[PDB]
Amino acid sequence: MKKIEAIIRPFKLDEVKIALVNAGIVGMTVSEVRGFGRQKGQTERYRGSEYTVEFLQKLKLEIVVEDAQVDTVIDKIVAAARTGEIGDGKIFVSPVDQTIRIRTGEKNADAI
Amino acid sequence: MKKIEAIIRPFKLDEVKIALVNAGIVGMTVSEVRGFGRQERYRGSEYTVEFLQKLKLEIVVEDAQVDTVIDKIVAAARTGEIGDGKIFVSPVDQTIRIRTGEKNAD
Amino acid sequence: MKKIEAIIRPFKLDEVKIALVNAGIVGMTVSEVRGFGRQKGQTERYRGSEYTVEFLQKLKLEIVVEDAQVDTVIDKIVAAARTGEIGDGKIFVSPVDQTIRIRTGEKN
Amino acid sequence: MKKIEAIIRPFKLDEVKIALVNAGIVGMTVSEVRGFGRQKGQTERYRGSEYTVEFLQKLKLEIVVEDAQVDTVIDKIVAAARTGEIGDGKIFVSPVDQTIRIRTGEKN
Amino acid sequence: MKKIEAIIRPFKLDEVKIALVNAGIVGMTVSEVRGFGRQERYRGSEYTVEFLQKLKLEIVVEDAQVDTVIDKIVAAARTGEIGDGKIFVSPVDQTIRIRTGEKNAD
Amino acid sequence: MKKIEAIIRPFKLDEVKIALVNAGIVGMTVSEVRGFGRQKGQTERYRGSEYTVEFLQKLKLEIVVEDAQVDTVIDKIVAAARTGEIGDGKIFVSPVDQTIRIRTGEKNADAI
Amino acid sequence: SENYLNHPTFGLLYQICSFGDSKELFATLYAQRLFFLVAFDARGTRFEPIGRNEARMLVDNRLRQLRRDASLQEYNQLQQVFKQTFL
Amino acid sequence: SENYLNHPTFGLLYQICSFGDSKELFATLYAQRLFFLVAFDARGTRFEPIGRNEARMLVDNRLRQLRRDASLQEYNQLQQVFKQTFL
Amino acid sequence: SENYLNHPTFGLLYQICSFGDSKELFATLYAQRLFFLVAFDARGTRFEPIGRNEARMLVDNRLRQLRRDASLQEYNQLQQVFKQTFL
Amino acid sequence: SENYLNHPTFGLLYQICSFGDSKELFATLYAQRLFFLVAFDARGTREPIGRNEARMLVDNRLRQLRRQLQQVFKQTFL
Amino acid sequence: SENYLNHPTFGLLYQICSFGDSKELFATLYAQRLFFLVAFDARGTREPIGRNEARMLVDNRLRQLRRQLQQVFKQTFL
Amino acid sequence: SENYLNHPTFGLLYQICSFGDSKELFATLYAQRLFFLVAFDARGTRFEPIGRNEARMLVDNRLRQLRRDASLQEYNQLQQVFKQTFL
Repeated sequence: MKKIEAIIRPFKLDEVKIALVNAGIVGMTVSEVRGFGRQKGQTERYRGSEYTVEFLQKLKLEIVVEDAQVDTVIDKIVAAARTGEIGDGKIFVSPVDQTIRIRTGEKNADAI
Repeated sequence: MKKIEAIIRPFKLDEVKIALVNAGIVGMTVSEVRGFGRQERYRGSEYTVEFLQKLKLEIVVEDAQVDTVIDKIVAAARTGEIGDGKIFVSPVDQTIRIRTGEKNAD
Repeated sequence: MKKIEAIIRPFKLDEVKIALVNAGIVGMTVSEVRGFGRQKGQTERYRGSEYTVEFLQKLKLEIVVEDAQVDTVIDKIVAAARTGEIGDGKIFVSPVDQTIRIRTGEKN
Repeated sequence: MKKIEAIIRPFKLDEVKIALVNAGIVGMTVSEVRGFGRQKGQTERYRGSEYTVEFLQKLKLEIVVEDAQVDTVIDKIVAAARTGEIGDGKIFVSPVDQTIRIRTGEKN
Repeated sequence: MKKIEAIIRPFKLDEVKIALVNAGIVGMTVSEVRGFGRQERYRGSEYTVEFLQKLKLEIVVEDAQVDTVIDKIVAAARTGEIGDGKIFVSPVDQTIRIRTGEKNAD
Repeated sequence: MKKIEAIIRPFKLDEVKIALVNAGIVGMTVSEVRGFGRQKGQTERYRGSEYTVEFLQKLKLEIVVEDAQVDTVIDKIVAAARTGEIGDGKIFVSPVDQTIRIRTGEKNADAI
Repeated sequence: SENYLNHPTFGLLYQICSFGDSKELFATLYAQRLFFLVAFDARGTRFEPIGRNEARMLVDNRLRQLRRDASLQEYNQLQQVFKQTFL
Repeated sequence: SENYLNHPTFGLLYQICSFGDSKELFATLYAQRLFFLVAFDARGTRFEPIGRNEARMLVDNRLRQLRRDASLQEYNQLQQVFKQTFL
Repeated sequence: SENYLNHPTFGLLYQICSFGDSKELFATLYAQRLFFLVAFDARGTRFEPIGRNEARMLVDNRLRQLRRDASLQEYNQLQQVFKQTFL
Repeated sequence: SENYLNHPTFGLLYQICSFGDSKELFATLYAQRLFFLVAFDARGTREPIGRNEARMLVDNRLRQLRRQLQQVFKQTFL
Repeated sequence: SENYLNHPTFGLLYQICSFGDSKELFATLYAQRLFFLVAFDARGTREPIGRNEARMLVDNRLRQLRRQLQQVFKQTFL
Repeated sequence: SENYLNHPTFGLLYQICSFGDSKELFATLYAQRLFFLVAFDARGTRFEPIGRNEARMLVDNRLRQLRRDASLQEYNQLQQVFKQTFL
């Protein structure tokens, strides 16, 4: 059982959420992060002075899935989230030993 | 050595914190997240909210302690009705302390 | 391939960022967290009433690196981030099965 | 190199243009003129009073061509523009020393 | 055989036309042009005009007739003060009549 | 003595006029013409229906100059009138036997 | 019978037919192609544009009604006959 | 003072006199001869045609009035313009 | 009914009760403990801090008033929320 | 984009800019200089304005003027 | 051009379009859906509007929106 | 003494110094670099931005006035001396 972290452009949340919900991936959690590089600078101004920004607003989707579903879930997110030009983001897949649900106590795991 | 991520209802922090502190779990870190669900008005217009304010507790513990730490968090954090949250247990290779350089591993 | 989570003092970001950039570690992501817990020295005011704070503003750097680079990347971060007195923070190293780039589809 | 001025009946423009385009004569310019003078048949009304018109609306085509092409270009225009009855117009052929294109500077 | 272009004051057309018709010059063509000069108001704002309405008479004649035709036009068209205009004489290789095909040349 | 006909884009008149006036070329006459080709079509519309235009509004400058001045006067007009893209126009140089001034009777000519 | 007219935008217009009285249909000579329904108000001298399908229709029904005009037929017949009668 | 003006049908028009105001009389240069009473609405430059006898009369009483105040001088210009337009 | 809110200094705040209206009481989640009287101007969401004794009192008389009409039920929720916030 | 237009008095006019939507500003080519606020209409293509007026109008157009969305619109409202 | 903004209640907001000049329209990312008309200010970055209002505002911006001159300006007025 | 603060656009801000009372200077952590002159009104909690040259100047004169503050000197001296006195 594995965790998919997807750092994506914030406005893409809805498009991603839909894709994941169509894949029957109901359990996702989102956090606000900033990513490096920057990619592109910039220019920019705010009102005298003018400035450059190295850390751009991105969103981190976390979902956990079965090992079989990963390849699919990845492909769907990619399709949903990508926009051609730089800053599209990246996806990290990592392992998870078990998940427990607080309301009921239900332990899940597809590994022994 | 393993990491316990607990997504919980924000107001439950104190009750959880106490439980963990009673289990002698002093090293925890908290972040603000939003979780999916469904499951209102503000002042004209009225709206629906898909992503609800939750809190993510991260703590790292020894393999033996996990089962206990989990049970204690569950007891602390649960409230019967939906939205209670979930707990993810994942591995950790090593931890280092910045002030001293102390590695804990295996 | 492994993930380095570094909880650090927020103002140290720039000093850390530079160190990592000098180690050619271009791909890092930062989030705002609060850490526990004592811790010590806390007892303050804000203007009647006065209060104590158990959860202090910290920053969480996430970067992913090759297994060889870990030991180095760790040492560089430590040097950059430490300030002697308590509250300096901690670093967690954990595994990662694969990384994919959204723009291109490149698996590492 | 020579210039062909053709004073013609305005409605014949399209028929002429086509003929010239079929002769691969792409560079033509048109202006609005009035020709003299009798001429005959003129005596009209417009609505009390009634009047006579000595200068009738015609169109002046200007094109420039190589000396060899003249005889052909003339015959084609004539065929295109003529309508049997008076007022058909006339064609003037005159010399041209050089032509220059503004966009490029090309002298012919 | 030569072409006479006469840029003249528009109101002088009739006086010129008559002169030319008395010289038996039946084939003339007229176009509307603007000439350079300098040399007023409309209703707020007020303005200056560099290009003044003039008329361009084109006629073609035999080489012998030129000197006469010129003198007659001048007499007809002139008005003493500036803006009277100018006359250009240029060559013409041949003329053809569209209705019949009649070439006049040399 | 020669005549320079310059078919140009109408809005360039002022820029051309200035150039010519700086060359001390005071005697110029302008007429409104339409040129072929078109170059470019088009697209265009007016208000239902939509249409294509083969003959575009241009202006014809006529000036007469001495044989020596031609090469200069041409270069100046070109510089003034050109705009890089198609539709810039063309310049025709042709001979003139004599010019007479109506007000005075002054005959000019630089050929015998 | 040739009749031309200056539009302020599209320049010279040429007469297609009448509409009739007291309006005439005109078309663009320099553009290919736009149509106008002209009339004299007359402050005045108006212009109102119409699409080609409309124009094409208007000319059709004029074309019909003209065919059975006396003077038109009267000429068209005098033509057919004139030669064999005199020539 | 020469002033010309484009009619959309009859082309260039030349000024006979002013009255004016703000309202003057114009005549056809290419046609012999039609007259127009031009004004600025404006909101468009107004054109309205008048017969030669009307025009003749209007120039007459203008011709008179210049004697009555703004002579003369101007009397001669318009009385000449009278000669070369009707006589 | 859970409702949270971000303070710019003290971060996340949790709702203690409403009064409300259109004006409710919030407390610090990360700090132990500061209270705020929040409202919507708005024109910006208003924040104004109050000491715990004030907050304590305000919750008391709210606690009472729910007995007086909108009980109870809601009386228990807020009297529990009273216990776990001061007691 | 070149656009010309014939005034009955001052002859050919050249386009300075578009004030709509529907209106467009034109200026005299042969005279230096008069400005017109053209529209159509009607029923007869339609008014003169002083240069200071014109200068102002071009300014605020110039501001406007220097100076994806559909996708959002579809995402937000559709 | 992505631009985000934190609302104190509804958290992160994403930019729909620019209504000035100075104003810009934003929408809730976590809630579906609320709209805000942002400006600054002040002295404290500054107001909510219903979706029908928002939908309208985007429309007329959309019109405006789809949709040399300096050279003319210099030629005409300078 | 670390103090952080959330800007609604530029996110987290870090404290440079005070201005002082009752205002503090803050700078962008994620951007490089923008400065803000913060104060509590307090509806409220305001933000007003200032250019770096201003900021740089403000820190300078604070830096000066701080050098000759009793507690600062009192510490800086106790430091110089502490070792040789005790250590």
